[PDB]
Amino acid sequence: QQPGAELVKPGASVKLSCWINWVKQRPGQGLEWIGNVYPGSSSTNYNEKFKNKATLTVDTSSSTAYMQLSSLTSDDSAFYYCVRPYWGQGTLVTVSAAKTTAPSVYPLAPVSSVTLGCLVKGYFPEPVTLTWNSGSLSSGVHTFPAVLQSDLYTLSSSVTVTSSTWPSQSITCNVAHPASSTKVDKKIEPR
Amino acid sequence: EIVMTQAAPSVPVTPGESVSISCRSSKSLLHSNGNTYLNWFLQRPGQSPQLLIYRMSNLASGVPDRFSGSGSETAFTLRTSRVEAEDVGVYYCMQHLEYPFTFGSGTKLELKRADAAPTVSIFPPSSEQLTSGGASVVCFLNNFYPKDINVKWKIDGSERQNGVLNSWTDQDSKDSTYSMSSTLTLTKDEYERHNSYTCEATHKTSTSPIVKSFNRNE
Repeated sequence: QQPGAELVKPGASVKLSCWINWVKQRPGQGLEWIGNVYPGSSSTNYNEKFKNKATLTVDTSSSTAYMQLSSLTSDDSAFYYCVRPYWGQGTLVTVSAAKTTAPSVYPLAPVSSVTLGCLVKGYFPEPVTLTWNSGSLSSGVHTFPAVLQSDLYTLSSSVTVTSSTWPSQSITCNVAHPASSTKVDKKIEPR
Repeated sequence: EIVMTQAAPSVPVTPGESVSISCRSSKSLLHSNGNTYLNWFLQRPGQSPQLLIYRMSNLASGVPDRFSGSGSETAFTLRTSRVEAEDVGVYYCMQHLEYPFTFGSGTKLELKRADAAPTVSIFPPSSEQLTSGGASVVCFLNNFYPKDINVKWKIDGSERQNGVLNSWTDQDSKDSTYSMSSTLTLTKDEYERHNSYTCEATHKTSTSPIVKSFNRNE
């Protein structure tokens, strides 16, 4: 288990938490093995390219592995996963000077099936997690990649169900924004 | 360090058909201990990779017996028999024989299915966004195939091209279709000075567009 996001300023450093391997992946790209550490004897092993970037210093008291990134650049913005072959959830590091902003979350109601949506606008940094009815509704859901506009992200999601079951059987869009520790559960209501 | 190569960045396949993703290492991954240290992973949009095969040919626990890896000491082949929509994603090969471990470039599996026209839905700004002075009009073009699609917005009969944000999903793991969202953002001041708002989708499946509109005064 690792945190969802970390908005580190350019030049600043960041201490990320978790045989503990570490993999880097820039959104939309492939993966790079950064290095395997060993809590048993604090036996850290680095990839040359990162040897000077990260430090796999563990912790017996917390019983958690760590990796630190010093003086970050937008080239460091990426997903960092800490795998044991147990893959962690990864932390999305966003090396930017911009500040955190929680999303506004708006219900998208219309006007044999019906389509409702959720618009998540004006947040920074990424990511956001979106589910419908806390995950109970998954079959007719589409979630669109966020698009960066004026230093802010906007995302949307649609869900389609049998027309006779809405609004009779409630539908709520759940959005979590890790960077701001905020969540919004917006019920879709008839206009 | 060892260089892992996957000649194909993508490979199509008919649902229910077999396919093979090839990969190669610049060095032999067959360790004297008799084990060929090569892994295979599948990565789905927004999900951490997941092992499918380990030690060159061992099927991972929980993994269906449809996947299996074979290959010499430097040439590997992942085969998927009777592919399912659920298999779309990007497949990687990895060597962990020597440090530093290295990955192939990934081969995206693309399912080829029957063409389908998009279902278009248009949504006016919510009352909440309007209270805050913004006015986003959203149009969803869902479950179409092939991937290419064009959207055109009109306001009071005139085409509008600025203020539009478009986003596409990766291929659907349930039905192998694509979907696209198009959002026209105006300020409330402007949104309140026009009446007609129109979303037009033009897709391969037809030379006639699918049009959805609403009138703010309707």
